[PDB]
Amino acid sequence: SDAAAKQIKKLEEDFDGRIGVFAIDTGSGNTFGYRSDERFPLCSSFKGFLAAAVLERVQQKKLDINQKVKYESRDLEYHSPITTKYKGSGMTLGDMASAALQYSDNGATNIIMERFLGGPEGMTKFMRSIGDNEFRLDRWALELNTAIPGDKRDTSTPKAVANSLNKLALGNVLNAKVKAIYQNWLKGNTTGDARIRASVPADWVVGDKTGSCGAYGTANDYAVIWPKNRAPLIVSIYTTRKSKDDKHSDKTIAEASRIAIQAID
Ligand SMILES: *C(=O)[C@@H]([C@@H]1NC(C(=O)[O-])=C(SC2Cn3cnc[n+]3C2)[C@@H]1C)[C@@H](C)O
Ligand SMILES: [Cl-]
Repeated sequence: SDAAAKQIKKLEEDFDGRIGVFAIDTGSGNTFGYRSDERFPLCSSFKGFLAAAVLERVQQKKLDINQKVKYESRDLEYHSPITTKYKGSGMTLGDMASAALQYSDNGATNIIMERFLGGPEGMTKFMRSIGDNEFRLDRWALELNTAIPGDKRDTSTPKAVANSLNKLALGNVLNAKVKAIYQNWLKGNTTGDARIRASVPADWVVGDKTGSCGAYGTANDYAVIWPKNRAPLIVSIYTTRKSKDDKHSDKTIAEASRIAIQAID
């Protein structure tokens, strides 16, 4: 079968947009990229890094994983499936951060950015602190999802996402028990079954976080993959289209992931 360079180019032509890819075989250090340094909108995918930042703070004894977070007076954001359920009782910080990741919960994300992580600019400073110079969060969860062509707000690159996921999930930034907790959160993500997970054999373990801006066909997924009997892989796939009414494509993301996994092997 064809080199990845040919398959990814034809896929991108079919998709009528742009596809950005970076994948890492962590057992060799081999990498595959296409548009890997190009900015793409994060959409909700930054929430998986917000969850990791909460766990970094817990490891440092800067937050309590079990502190109760109450929000009985909040007007909860659209797409807050878990915080909606707990509005009367509150949630622990850890459970709220888990929901920000696994359900893309907007209320969980914005409450944690308002109270603990210093807003979009605080989230951005956390990413700088771990050596990610590309990520930028300019707006709040939900608010950020405009995906306008040419707009640099709320972007990163496929490579910086992959490198940051590697750092956060595989033992660089998260050093204590919180590393396994973060891996568990990623593994239980609920929104990615049609994306990178669809490209991976079922007897490999995967954790991921998605994003779907809902405009300009813009959507993404990143994943840590634990194959049987080999070191982890990291896969980061980001997409855009040029007309506001274009829809995103799960099958394009899964395909780009298949191509990337073949390339790094
Ligand atoms: C984040 O990108 C988005 C929210 N997060 C997710 C998600 O990652 O599943 C949903 S996107 C929704 C529309 N769509 C297309 N394919 C899958 N999905 C799920 C919500 C809305 C922003 C708006 O917070
Ligand atoms: Cl969002």
